[PDB]
Amino acid sequence: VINTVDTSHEDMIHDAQMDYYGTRLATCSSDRSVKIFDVRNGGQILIADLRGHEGPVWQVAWAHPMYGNILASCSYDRKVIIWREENGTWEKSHEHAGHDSSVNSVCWAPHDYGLILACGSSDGAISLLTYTGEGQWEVKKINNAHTIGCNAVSWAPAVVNYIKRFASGGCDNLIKLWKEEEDGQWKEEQKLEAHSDWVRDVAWAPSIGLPTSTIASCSQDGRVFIWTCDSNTWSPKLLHKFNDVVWHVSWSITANILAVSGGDNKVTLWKEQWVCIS
Amino acid sequence: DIACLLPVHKSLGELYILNVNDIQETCQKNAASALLVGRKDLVQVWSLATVATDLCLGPKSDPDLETPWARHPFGRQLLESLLAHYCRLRDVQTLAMLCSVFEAQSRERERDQHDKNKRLLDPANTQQFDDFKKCYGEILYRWGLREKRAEVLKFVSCFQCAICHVAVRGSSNFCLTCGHGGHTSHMMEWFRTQEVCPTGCGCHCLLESTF
Amino acid sequence: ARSIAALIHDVSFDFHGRRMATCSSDQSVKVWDDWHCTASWKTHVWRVTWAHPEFGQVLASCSFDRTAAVWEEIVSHWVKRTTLVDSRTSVTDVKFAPKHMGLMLATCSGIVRIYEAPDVMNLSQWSLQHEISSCISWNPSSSRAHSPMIAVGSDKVQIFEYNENTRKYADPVHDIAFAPNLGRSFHILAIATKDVRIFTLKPHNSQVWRVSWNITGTVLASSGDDGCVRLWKANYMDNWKCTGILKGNGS
Ligand SMILES: [Zn+2]
Ligand SMILES: [Zn+2]
Ligand SMILES: [Zn+2]
Repeated sequence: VINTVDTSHEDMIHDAQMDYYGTRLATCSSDRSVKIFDVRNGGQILIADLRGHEGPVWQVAWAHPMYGNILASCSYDRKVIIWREENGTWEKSHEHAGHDSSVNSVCWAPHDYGLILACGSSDGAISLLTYTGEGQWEVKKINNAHTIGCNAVSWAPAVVNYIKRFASGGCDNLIKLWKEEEDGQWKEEQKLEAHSDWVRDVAWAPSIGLPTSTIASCSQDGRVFIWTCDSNTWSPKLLHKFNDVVWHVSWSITANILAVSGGDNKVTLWKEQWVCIS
Repeated sequence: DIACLLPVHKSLGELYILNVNDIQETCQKNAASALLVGRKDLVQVWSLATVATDLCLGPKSDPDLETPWARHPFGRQLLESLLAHYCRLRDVQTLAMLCSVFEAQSRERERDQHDKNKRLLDPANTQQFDDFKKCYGEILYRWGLREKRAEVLKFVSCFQCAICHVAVRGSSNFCLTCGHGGHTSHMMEWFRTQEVCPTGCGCHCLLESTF
Repeated sequence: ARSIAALIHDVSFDFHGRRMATCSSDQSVKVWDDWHCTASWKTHVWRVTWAHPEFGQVLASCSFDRTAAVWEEIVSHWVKRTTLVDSRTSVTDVKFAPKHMGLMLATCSGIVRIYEAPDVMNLSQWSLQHEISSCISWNPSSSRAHSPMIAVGSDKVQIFEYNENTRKYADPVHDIAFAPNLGRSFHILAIATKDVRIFTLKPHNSQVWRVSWNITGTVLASSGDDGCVRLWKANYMDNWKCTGILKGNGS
């Protein structure tokens, strides 16, 4: 169906991620606010309006309800504010400002790994806020992650302890796949370099059990690359060369349909060669 | 809402049933549910599974007794081909549900090899089947059918009561503030009307536990 | 009256009176819980009586094979965690002790094998903490001023009380039953013999059979060879009097 949700924002929207259950929608805009709507049963109810950022908010990401309904937001103010429910109202439970530049991407770790928030900032460093309990977060910043600055971070589904890995896409014209060593430190495992411009979004395809890890990335040049791992070997396959800049890429729940949104103010859905559905 | 573009349907997940006690009955119920939904290929696959999962086809302990139905082409080869086709279609729901249905039923080196060959699911590929089951449970949790998710995940390879004064061995509710508790049904019945602790300690257990 | 479906050697209620244990003449004991047989056991049963529910749904069976089987709750065909087969002679009856005195079972064969289980959760071990050498009756008194007492009948009633100072217990009779006290200062004794006898202990015209006391120990049911289950009760003068006659066949 169609659920036209009036954003009621004071500026242009930047992200819109719905909750895990598919009942609540959270959006962010340049007005330095992140108001969380309720879109249950085709409605537009403002559960809570949040204003704690000193600048525009780029991306938001809901957390798994198994660790509670928690929303994290990364803004231009080089600070990441983690919002949590407290007796039915949203409040800023924790704030992280360990980056010297604006944080552009935040994505919660898979529920199997735990409650880890991977923040990718433009300073070139990535920080992972691991929840140690009792309202205490442990930050293991990976300094100098990107040559210029990381613009996208995407976790990978739990595949076999757990070999925690995620894909980072920044302005270094390449994608860095980070692996969590047994000691605890995070080091790059493999570097993927096929884009000719700044990488804007990376989205690891959710794994359903197929022995094939799939990575979808988009860059500033307008090219969308699909990476597959049949080994740690990745063979990119150019999905399409869009006319304008491509902003975000998102996989389906079964990782068969990829949602590609670019600067042409259009949204395209691609299904497997890759053929557009829209 | 673009669920029509996905290989997983919420209606199919809600309509599916799981009972390890009787596999043919659950397979027939799943076939009926697929017919109600309208997916003919699911109907054919479920009827084939209904036929191929009957207890009359039980693998024998002795390898020399007969050829196990898994080694029969309509056994593992059918199931392997169906799993490959549904992996190509990326149908997580059907893959995991079929794996659960077929796993519910399920000289020394020769005996071990025979035990390996008598299973309609690959003993060396159980990690993939467990991954399918876990991912389908994740999708069911996404939909909200927690009971269905728990039922599917069951096939993954990996004090005295203060009301009736009967020893409690099963489900029990205990208040953390005061410490008096008993049978779950007894507490449900008692607290549906009153709000004071049955032991008489004066604790308002509803205001002390609920949240 | 209502002849519900079921030769039952002995039929007894549990504490709640919602489940009935019946010992058939074919050496079988069934838990007839509209009483429909919900269990089958093949026993190893002269008498089958339940235990207190807080101690578990334990049924004590006294057999003629010089043993006193105790079938413990393991859910249906209950598994014998314990087997009190140490009795030299056949156990005439097996009646559990009152819940206040712990898990004790009496098998008045004459050796009163009072088996005690220190571990309530693990009753598989039966310890003959006491052994005093037809009918076994337990005193339901739980008073601090009333010491526990064990009664033994011979086919004629002797009450052995576990004295605190020494920490040790110290017409043919068919069945002896002690009425529930409910705070009484005296005990009423009912003994099955050629004539029904009632006696007070204050600190059918034939061979009688297993008479029982109601939950309050006021109305009495005494059965004998006459085939009629006569109901008895007290009177305005605090004396035993007939209160009614019930027909076994249901007439
Ligand atoms: Zn209490
Ligand atoms: Zn209870
Ligand atoms: Zn309480």
